[PDB]
Formats: sequence, structure tokens, C-alpha cells
Amino acid sequence: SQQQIAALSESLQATQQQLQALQQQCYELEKTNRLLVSEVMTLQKMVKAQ
Amino acid sequence: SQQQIAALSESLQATQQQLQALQQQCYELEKTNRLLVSEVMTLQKMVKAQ
Amino acid sequence: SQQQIAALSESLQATQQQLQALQQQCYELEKTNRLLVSEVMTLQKMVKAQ
Amino acid sequence: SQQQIAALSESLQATQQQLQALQQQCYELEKTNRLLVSEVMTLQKMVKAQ
Repeated sequence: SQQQIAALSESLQATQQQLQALQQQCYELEKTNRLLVSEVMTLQKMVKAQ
Repeated sequence: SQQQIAALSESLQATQQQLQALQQQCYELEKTNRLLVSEVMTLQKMVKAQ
Repeated sequence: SQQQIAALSESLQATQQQLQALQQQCYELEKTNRLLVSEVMTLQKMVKAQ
Repeated sequence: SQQQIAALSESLQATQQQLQALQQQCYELEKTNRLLVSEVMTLQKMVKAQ
């Protein structure tokens, strides 16, 4: 049983650690993208105002 | 069987690799969009001077 | 034990939920950025008319 | 053994199906983002040219 179930458990833990790093990276993308949207929409208002 | 457990563990390693590729995609998109924010800030400056 | 295997299976269900949340984040970002393309095309039209 | 190993296998298959849908969704984001970058950089050239 436990040879393979312990290595499988370890594999799942590693997968979960990778998932957390993916979550964190894509969160940074979302945060940057918010800024991009704001600055593009400001640029739109600026061009409209002239 | 132990063979079945081993197959599952190996399965999870490929999953980890695919998570890593997604993490790299979020990384690249974040850097691209952060640079684009800078371009848009330069665009705002250009428009204001005109 | 069977308990150990069950714990791993339940573990994978939470993983699926976290993958779904990432999928939703990519979905939202794609829609936002596709709309932003449209805004930028309108910006190009504004600038060309000026 | 196989009660729990079969449900764990099924759980992993479901997780993999979700991973594929995540990959596909984030690919669409990347494709849209390419267009956004191009159109912002065109807008930059247009503003520079006037």
C-alpha cells in the first residue's frame, strides 16, 4: 500500500504548491491589468477632451 | 495494485508541468501588460502636449 | 488505508475548484481586454479625425 | 484497494479535464492580448504622426 500511496501523496503536495504559485502569478496579472484598463480609459477621456 | 498507484503519481507530474506552463503564461502576460501601461502613460503625455 | 486514499480524492476536488476559479479569471480578463481592443479602435478613429 | 483507488483515479481524470479547459481559456486570453498590444502600439504610432 503505502510505498506508492506515500509517493502519490507527495506528488499531490507538489502539485498543490505549484497551483498556489500559479494562483499568485495570475493574481499579479489581474492587478496589472486593472491598471492598464484604467490608464487606457483615461487616455480615451483625454483624447475626447481635445 | 502498486502499478496503478505509480501510474497516478506519474500522471500528477505531467499536471505539475502544465501548471508551470500556465504560470509562465501569466508571467509573460503580466510583464507585457505592465510595459503596455508605460506606453499608455507616454501616450497620455503625448496627447496632453498636443 | 482506505481512509488515506479517500483523503487524497477529496483533496483533488478542492484542486478542481481552484482550477475553475483560475479559468474564470482568464475568462474575465479575456472579455475585459477584448472590450478594451474595441475602445482602442475607437481611440484610433478619434486621433485620425483630429 | 480499488474502491478508493478507482474513485481517486476518477477524481484525477476530472481534475485533468478541468486543467484542459483552463488551458484553453487562458490561450484565448493570450490571443486577445496579442491584438490589444498591437492596437495600442498602432495608436502610439498614430499619435506620434500627428
